[PDB]
Amino acid sequence: PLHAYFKLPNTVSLVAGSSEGETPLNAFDGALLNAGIGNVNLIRIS
Amino acid sequence: INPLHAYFKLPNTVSLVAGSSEGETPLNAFDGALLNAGIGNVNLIRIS
Amino acid sequence: AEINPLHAYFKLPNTVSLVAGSSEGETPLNAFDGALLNAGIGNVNLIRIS
Amino acid sequence: XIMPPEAEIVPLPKLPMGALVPTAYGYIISDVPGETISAAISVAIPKDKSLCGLIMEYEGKCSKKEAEKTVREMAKIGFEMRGWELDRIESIAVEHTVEKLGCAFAAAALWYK
Amino acid sequence: XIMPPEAEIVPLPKLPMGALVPTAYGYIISDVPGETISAAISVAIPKDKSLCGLIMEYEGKCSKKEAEKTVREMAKIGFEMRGWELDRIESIAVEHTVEKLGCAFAAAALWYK
Amino acid sequence: XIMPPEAEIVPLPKLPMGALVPTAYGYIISDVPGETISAAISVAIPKDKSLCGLIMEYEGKCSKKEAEKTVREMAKIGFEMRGWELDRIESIAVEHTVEKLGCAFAAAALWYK
Ligand SMILES: N=C(N)NCCCCN
Ligand SMILES: N=C(N)NCCCCN
Ligand SMILES: N=C(N)NCCCCN
Repeated sequence: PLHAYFKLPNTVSLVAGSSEGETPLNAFDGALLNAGIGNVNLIRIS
Repeated sequence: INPLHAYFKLPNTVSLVAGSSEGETPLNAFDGALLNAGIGNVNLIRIS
Repeated sequence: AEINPLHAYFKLPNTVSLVAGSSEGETPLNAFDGALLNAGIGNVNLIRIS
Repeated sequence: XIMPPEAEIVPLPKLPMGALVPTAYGYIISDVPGETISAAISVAIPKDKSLCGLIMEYEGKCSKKEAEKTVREMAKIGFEMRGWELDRIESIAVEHTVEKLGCAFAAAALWYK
Repeated sequence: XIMPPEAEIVPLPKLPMGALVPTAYGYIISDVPGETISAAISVAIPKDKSLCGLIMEYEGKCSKKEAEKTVREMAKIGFEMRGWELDRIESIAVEHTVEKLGCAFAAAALWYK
Repeated sequence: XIMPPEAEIVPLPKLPMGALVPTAYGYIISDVPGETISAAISVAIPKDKSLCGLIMEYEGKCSKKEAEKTVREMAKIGFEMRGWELDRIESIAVEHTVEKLGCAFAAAALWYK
């Protein structure tokens, strides 16, 4: 589109993963990678 | 001139809401409080 | 130009800046607020990324 | 949090379900029967309209009254640290007496005209 | 959380690296050797398509089956509180047995098709 | 977190008040007089610019130097886990000696140029 239209998310994907790590943050990063979403910025929703 | 692409810019309104609720689990109580506040059906992006 | 990164999902940030700060405060939030100002990022809305 | 300059405090708009709403909030959850918990939110508006508004949040085991008094003062302090003139402080609070498991919550939602 | 009305549950899309993805997630980290930890996510889908879906998160020192069972019940409860007719619940769970330091993570990533 | 591919490290630009800024950060608050608290942030930059960078954060009751050292090791580990070639690591740290109630904060703010 030549004019970007505002829109709400239209897809939801369920992923899960686990991992060992040297520190809590590295273990978390590992779990994200194992889940297939380790290289994107997660904006946590609540 | 009527502004276009307003939603892609910075928010221009602020609304104060509040609520409380009982719940079977902490998350369900939180969900209930949001509902009691009027914002239970939108995604909250916590800003700090 | 203004931009809401939550809405303009197709436009990714192309810059990164390291900042740090510290501060005393009357409440935990006020101390946090003062540390952001000391860091130079006190009057913006931080969307925490994880 | 921060209310952008020239933004207005308005009643909650009809929000599209599922919208990603930037929100500053405070909440408290308690499983202690009979315990009173509260949450409050305040927004300090500057006299100088080119400046931004400051949003503060509070939560605790106190009454609605104390929670609102505390959060209004926190917003004032924020302005004091900045050296900004105050127009007024707007706020709301809520309290809840736990029966089994309860949550008190207060927020400032940012949206569009 | 909240799945926007008419959004579809699809397998994870190819996301640009560094993209800011709105995500509802639950996670747990433990440094206790031999301890089993789990995380789960559920999405309650409404029968009325004009309504939104509800996303719940759960994490704890339990098995994958217990976590999935708990998170699905939480989603059910969400619909009952709203008084909405429930179509079905989709969910995913994972468990991890800590060797030295581990993390179990489950998420619902919202994106654009 | 994640620094998008090809993003440049620059000193913090002038940000519009109220701006919604994607930020990775670490902070710690303490009300113990005399206690030293620190926060640190690191960004691991890849040799291959088509790859993304990794942002790590840390906070604790330790010195500025130990915080930075810890956060730098964490970023190194993240690259080793991915098996990516690491170009270098940029980092910042700050320490605070509590008087009554203090906060130490370090962040990596993602913006536009
Ligand atoms: N890979 C991620 N998106 N996150 C893992 C590290 C998180 C540091 N804030
Ligand atoms: N209704 C909301 N937006 N939030 C409450 C439930 C959040 C579950 N992650
Ligand atoms: N002013 C900030 N950016 N942060 C301090 C307040 C954060 C919670 N409303």
